[PDB]
Amino acid sequence: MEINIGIGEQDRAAIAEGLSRLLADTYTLYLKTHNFHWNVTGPMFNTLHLMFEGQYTELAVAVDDIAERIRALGFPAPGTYAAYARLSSIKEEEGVPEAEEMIRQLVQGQEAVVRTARSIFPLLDKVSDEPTADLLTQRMQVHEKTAWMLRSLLA
Amino acid sequence: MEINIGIGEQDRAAIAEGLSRLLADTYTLYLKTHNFHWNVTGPMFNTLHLMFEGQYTELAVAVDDIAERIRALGFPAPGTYAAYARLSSIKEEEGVPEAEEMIRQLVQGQEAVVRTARSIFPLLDKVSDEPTADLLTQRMQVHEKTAWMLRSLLA
Amino acid sequence: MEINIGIGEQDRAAIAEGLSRLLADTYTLYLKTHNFHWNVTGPMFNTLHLMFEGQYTELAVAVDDIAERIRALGFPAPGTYAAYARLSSIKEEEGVPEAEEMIRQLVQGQEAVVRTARSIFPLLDKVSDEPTADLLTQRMQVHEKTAWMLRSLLA
Amino acid sequence: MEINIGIGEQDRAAIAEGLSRLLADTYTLYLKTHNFHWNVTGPMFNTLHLMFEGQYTELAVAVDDIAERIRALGFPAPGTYAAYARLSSIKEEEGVPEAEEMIRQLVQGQEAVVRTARSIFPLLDKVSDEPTADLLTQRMQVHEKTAWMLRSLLA
Amino acid sequence: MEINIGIGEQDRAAIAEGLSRLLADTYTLYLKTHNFHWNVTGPMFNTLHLMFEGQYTELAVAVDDIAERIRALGFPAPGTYAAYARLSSIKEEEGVPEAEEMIRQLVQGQEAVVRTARSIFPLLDKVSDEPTADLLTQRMQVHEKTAWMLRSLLA
Amino acid sequence: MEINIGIGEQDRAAIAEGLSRLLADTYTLYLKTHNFHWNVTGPMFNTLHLMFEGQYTELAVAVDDIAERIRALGFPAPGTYAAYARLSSIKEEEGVPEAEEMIRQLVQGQEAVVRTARSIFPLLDKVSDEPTADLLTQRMQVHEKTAWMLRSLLA
Amino acid sequence: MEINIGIGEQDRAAIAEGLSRLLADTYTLYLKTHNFHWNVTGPMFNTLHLMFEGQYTELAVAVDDIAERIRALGFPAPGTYAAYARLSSIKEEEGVPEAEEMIRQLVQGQEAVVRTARSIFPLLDKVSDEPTADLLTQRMQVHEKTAWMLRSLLA
Amino acid sequence: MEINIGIGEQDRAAIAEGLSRLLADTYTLYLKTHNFHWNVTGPMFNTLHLMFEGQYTELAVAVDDIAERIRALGFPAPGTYAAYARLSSIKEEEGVPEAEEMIRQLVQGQEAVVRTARSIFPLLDKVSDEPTADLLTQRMQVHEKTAWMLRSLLA
Amino acid sequence: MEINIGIGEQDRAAIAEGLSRLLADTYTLYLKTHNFHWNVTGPMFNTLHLMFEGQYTELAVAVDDIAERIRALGFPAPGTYAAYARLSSIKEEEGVPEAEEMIRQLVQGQEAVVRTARSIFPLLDKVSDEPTADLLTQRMQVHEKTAWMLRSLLA
Amino acid sequence: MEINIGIGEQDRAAIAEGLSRLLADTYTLYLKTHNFHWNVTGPMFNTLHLMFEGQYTELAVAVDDIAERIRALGFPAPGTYAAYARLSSIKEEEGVPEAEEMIRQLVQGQEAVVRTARSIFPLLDKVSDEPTADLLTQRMQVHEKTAWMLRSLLA
Amino acid sequence: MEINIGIGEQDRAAIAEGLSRLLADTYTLYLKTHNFHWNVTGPMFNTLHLMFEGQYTELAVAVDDIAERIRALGFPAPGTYAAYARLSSIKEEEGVPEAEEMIRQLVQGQEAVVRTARSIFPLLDKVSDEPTADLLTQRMQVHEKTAWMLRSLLA
Amino acid sequence: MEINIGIGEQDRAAIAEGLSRLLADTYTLYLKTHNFHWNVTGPMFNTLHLMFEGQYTELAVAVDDIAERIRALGFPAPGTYAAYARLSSIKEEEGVPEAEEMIRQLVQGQEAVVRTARSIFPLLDKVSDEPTADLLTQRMQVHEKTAWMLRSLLA
Repeated sequence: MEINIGIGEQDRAAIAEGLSRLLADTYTLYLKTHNFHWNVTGPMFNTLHLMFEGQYTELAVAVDDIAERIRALGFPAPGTYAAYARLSSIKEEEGVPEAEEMIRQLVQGQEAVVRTARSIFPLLDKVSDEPTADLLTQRMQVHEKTAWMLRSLLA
Repeated sequence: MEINIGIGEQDRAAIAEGLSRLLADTYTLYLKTHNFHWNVTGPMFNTLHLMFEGQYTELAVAVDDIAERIRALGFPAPGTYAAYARLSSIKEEEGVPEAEEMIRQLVQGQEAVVRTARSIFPLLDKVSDEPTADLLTQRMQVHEKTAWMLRSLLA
Repeated sequence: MEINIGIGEQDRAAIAEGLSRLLADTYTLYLKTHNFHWNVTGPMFNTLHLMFEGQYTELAVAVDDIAERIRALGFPAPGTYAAYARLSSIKEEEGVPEAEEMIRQLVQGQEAVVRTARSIFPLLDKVSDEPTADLLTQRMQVHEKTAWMLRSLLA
Repeated sequence: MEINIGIGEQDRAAIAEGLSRLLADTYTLYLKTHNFHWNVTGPMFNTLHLMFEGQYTELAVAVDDIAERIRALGFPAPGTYAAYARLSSIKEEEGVPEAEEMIRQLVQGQEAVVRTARSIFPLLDKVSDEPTADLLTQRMQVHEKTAWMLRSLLA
Repeated sequence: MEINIGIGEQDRAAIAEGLSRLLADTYTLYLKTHNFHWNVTGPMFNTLHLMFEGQYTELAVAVDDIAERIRALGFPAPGTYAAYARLSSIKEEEGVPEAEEMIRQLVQGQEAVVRTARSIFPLLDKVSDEPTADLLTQRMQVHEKTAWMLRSLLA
Repeated sequence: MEINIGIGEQDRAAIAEGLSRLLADTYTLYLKTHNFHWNVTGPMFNTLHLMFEGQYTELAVAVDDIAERIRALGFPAPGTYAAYARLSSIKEEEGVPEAEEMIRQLVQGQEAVVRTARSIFPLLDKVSDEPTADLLTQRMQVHEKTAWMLRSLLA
Repeated sequence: MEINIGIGEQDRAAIAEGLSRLLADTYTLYLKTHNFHWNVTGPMFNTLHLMFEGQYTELAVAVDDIAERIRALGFPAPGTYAAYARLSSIKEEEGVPEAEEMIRQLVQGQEAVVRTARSIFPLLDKVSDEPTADLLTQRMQVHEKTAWMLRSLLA
Repeated sequence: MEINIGIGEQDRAAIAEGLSRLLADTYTLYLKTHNFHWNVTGPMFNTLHLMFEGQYTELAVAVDDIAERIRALGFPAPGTYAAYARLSSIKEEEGVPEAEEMIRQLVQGQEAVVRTARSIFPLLDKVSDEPTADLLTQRMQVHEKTAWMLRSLLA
Repeated sequence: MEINIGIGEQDRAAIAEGLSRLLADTYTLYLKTHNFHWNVTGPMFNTLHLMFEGQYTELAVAVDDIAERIRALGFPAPGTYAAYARLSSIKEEEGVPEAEEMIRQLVQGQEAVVRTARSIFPLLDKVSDEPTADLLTQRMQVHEKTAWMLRSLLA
Repeated sequence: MEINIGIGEQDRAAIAEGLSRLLADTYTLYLKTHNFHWNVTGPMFNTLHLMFEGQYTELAVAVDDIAERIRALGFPAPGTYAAYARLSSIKEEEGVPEAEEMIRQLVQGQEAVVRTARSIFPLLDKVSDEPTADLLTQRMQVHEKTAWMLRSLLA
Repeated sequence: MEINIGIGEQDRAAIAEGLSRLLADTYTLYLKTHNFHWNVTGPMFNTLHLMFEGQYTELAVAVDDIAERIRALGFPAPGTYAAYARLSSIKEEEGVPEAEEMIRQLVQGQEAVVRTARSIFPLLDKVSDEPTADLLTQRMQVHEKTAWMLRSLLA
Repeated sequence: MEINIGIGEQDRAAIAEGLSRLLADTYTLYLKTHNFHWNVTGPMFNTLHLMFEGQYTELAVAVDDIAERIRALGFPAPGTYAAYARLSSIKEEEGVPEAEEMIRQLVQGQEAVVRTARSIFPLLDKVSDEPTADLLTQRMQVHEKTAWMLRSLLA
């Protein structure tokens, strides 16, 4: 069946490309936070184990919201290590850093996701894709809130 | 008591007219989804019975949200067979189609509501009615997602 | 697959014809109660807004219960504006009446549906259909309770 | 301690005999549906595994209800293989049918239970035992609804 | 506002009279059960304390269901020590019986309400009050089940 | 087994006598409030029906708490229409008054229970019984709050 | 840590300034609604006590959402009587008005917050801060709906 | 599809054979427990009625666990009166024992299922089937706990 | 309607005057704790953010309990910035102090509320008001527990 | 940080010393009840196993409430076998008594805790500590209710 | 702090190496199950979307249980694309297979993970690590159940 | 009644002796953790107060599982300060250690319970008591997981 939601094929494919990067960054942050949750140590273990659990639990939902938006625009949602590594703008971390470096990286992750989100809006201004704009707007709100809480731990 | 929400009377009347149409399309789709939930048969009875239940349940909430916005703008919400049939752009189905054709009509229902939502946006760009704009955007998001799920059944 | 529930096909069609009138009446009362919920104003707004919401919530379920009984007898459940307008004995209200008149029209609604339920018990006395009789009895119980609560407001 | 619930020893013993058969048929249908739940296969596995789960879960509650009604009349509830075999009018399936055949057997089982229920009403239209009559009506309504949904799968 | 439910004044008044006696018996049983809940002692304290709690908590809900049927019929529901003492057929226990005598009196209290409900049916066999008939049926069901669990303890 | 809770037997019998009068007054208000819930009419039906429901639901818990203190003191809790009529200081309403009169009677009822509770403190100053004193205090708190809400309706 | 969320310091500070005024108006409406909840009397006590409870409960959540947006932007959230009095545009009520005047002031309060939200959009017109714009939009949605329900009581 | 879980076809069938005797004993215990729940009488009625309910409720879930493991092993789960009467080692009981006898038989029932579970372990010590060994362990745990509770009643 | 709860008008006005200061202190501590929740930073952000949330959430319930006690005494509850600034003994914090200093101030706030509560008991000793005494006792219990938890952080 | 709750240090130490003895008696009673829970046998096993579970579950919360008041008073709460053996006035049972003797010991233990609580009131009359007095009063209420329930079993 | 759990460091690092491959396999099957949930199409969309959702949601919890057993053994848990790509015996799928092939790959996945788990039992035999043994037994049980449900769709 | 569960008297008594040691260490760790919950102070008060609460809460369910295993084996469960002091290997702490020392001591406690569990495996692998073996395995999993979380704070 045809897709007649008021956005053309070329435009939907361009939007699904931007959301593919958003999905990649969000998944990479998800896995990193999940990593730090398991591996953080030190006097802040109890509070960071719990904080990081709240964050990756939220990001597991966020990846679903973004993948389902791509599917609604008529495109397959990427979902492999290789696809995400190619699309992610987020530097992975292969070691076990100190808790304060874990905080600092999670802050930069949040702001990396915000950067990818903002990069997509210019595309949307020419088109009218109002649902996608609102998904970006919600992801931005969540990540900027999480950044304040994470960096507060460092002031 | 006068209404001072930052939008004048003529303009609030025009937005309510547009949302009256949205309300009529959403109600007409609700009743058709409800109709197909009762009447669908075949090997996909169970899966479509359940699927259309989730959709008409969602749409019953949506008709309240659209009608409450009309009231917040200062106008009565339409609510009769005669008013919805006059205002609706959705084609009614008086018979009992095959399951696949039920699916196909409900895809075009989703897209018909999105088209009605898109037609109201020029009016909000000339004024500023940000709450109504967000309402339209949430409806488009729901309908576009439901359209992907429905037509995936037809691949 | 044939139907062997101890009621013949033309006898089940007769029961379904009456249930289709009960359904059309129940669904017209649903949408009118829903209408009045949105549209009532005045000093009784809070209490009536809430009272009508409880009623139309109950009636969205009753609509399903009646429709599924039609399907259990082996006939399609009607589900369109034209079908309900044809089969309904409840006259719609196309405008916005004062709250006391809304109350009055809904009392008479309740008593209308009780009449239609009662119009079916002759048929069931000839044809033994004890589940359908229980359904009619439950609808009468609810509509009579509701008429008491409604008319208590006018005493 | 004596029993004075308005129904004499002889009649309670009769109604109890009917319910003993209703119980045996409901329990036989219970185990058959449970069987088919575990054992069904093919591309409708997800649907039928779930549908038959809901039915056997309901039927577990039904056997309790029926057994307690027998205890209220003042007689023991049958509850052994030998007693259910002898009292049952539903034949069990000792092998593993194909999915469509499982459906057909379950439809027929619903109808067998409905038949056993009617067989009890005459015993009641002579006496006055309105609680037992309501129990049969409820069982009849559940099994006829289930019959519709099961047979809808074979259209 | 006139009451138009298909029963009409003097019939409704007779049924209300019947239901008033059922309410008085039910409230009288509710209080006696409450009383025995507080006051029972001996090695069966815990199980009877809890069992009579289940019963009076149920009866508290039943007095509401009965009262509201009197009101849907259009008559005031009785609610004083004098109205109930006049209308009730249960003998009140002003002292503190042994546990086995409490059980025995509660059994007879159940059969007292069934007996009062049976008294009322003939008058429905004339009028076609199906909701009231269904209320009487549910109360007979509960008291008959409760009689079995109570007298089981004496065996 | 003997009772050794720091209060002699005739002193516990005097406290229990005072609490029996409190139970009788609270039960009488329970049933009067319950009566008025069923029977109130007028434009305040919905709000008084609901307000009186909250009150009798709370009072049903109160009668259990008071009865159980009598039992903890080693004396039986009264629980018959005759004992409560002998013990209570509140008068029942045998008719159906207007809603404003219903409100006024319930105000005076709360204030009557407060007085009965006050009347027991001189005893408790002679006899140390801190749990009972806290029970009286809690009932005084509830009835004074409830008096405020009721009498606000009359301002 | 630096804050890199795609908005510069001086724009973040100007936006936090506007949100501080929104927070002040929202907290002042919170306390006013809370006050009226406690203090309202007359025949509408029950429905207005409840309605204002719903509003102040919602506003308590809203002040957290607004304050946390100011924090996410990197500035302190104001939280004292003096700071809110300085920034607020709502006129406080030091007495206890009649119920209808309470409703009227709460309508004007809703319209006051909406007005303050609007005054911030031209500054998000220069810098792109979509999360803040969606917050304002949600607050406008809530207050325009609440104004409808409040005004309706005065019709 | 090939079943490739590291157990050979003949070994799985011998495991399934063992599990099938377990299922038969559990199901026979389930129905005997259910039966005794319905039929026990005397002073211990409430405590045993409830005790056996918790037991049969647990057993209803165990039969599902056993059956699903047989299917995980690639074999049909048995599900008839005949297949269970043949595989079960549990003396069925066709009358109504005194409560002490009922408790005794249920104790032997527990130990019988334990004996059957132990009889499968030699087979398990020659084949790597750790999940099946875990299922036997959990069943042995439940039945030995239940044995203690039931025989404590006879101390 | 006249208030007859056993306390004269001027004696109630004096109790209400003391509870009005307790309310202003409790409310000022509410806003300060809320303020500190939003604005605290450093390595104890997560733990203090959460702890202060639990506190301001509790205090919001407390201000309702105190304000309802004033209404039960027959006087209006204060509820403005100017009333609370006038009646409060707790000074507000207009800046953003260090985490340690926030903790210290909240310890001192708890202790200030205990002194205001304590200050009211001499009036209650002259005027019997046991409910108010219980209210003050409960606030003292909570603030003393909270003070332990806060000052433990500084050991 | 200093403690200023209006009680001097040696006076708090005296209250804490009383509460430490209450804690030790509550904990000793907790473990004894827990032990009897596990070990009781005979025809009352089901009812006493459950009753004792209710009791030890309540006492576990009590030991927390008592310990936290000691901490609010500024002193360490005891918690070792040696500390409780020293401070406790309740003797432990090293064996396994007959059920009737378990009930007796638990009655005695309830009354033992009441006595320990009573004994702290002279101190509280000389130094004002209203929270602790309330705690003692609640403990006395709970243990007096429990002693009624327990000793009713021995009548 | 040193680790003294009865398992030397050499043996712990070897169990950790095994558990890391299990984690990498469990994670890869997690993301692949997640990927197919978003991307499956055709007439089995509803049933598979849901069935896969249930699978990856379970798998998300399994990766936590596994990573945390690694931590309890005292080693870091891998958590990056490179580490899982390196350790994973599960084969990536970079495109969009037909529904039947998705089912096929997921059966393979379940079996691969059972393979990795079985591979580790030698170490736990040599050692005694009963907690890790129980984790592998639980994963094998889950994945063998899932393979049954998946492959049943293809029968 | 005899005990026949596949293990002889002498063998079970030996298992009950080792589980008595396990119950004593587990109860001793429970009280010690509970003590440290009340008594810990310093900047980690909040996280340790909460972490120790989750642990003592878990252990309270453990001692029930161990005591009931002993009962199922046919032996009385030990339950006194002297019994546990005799059988326990945990060193009791009579002081109030600094927070870091409390953590260290609870680590050692976890490891101590593991030791007692391991010591039981040689027995029972001479018998075949798999329920007991699985009980030991569950406790080892919890204590080893908890030991990781505790020692992470000391890193």
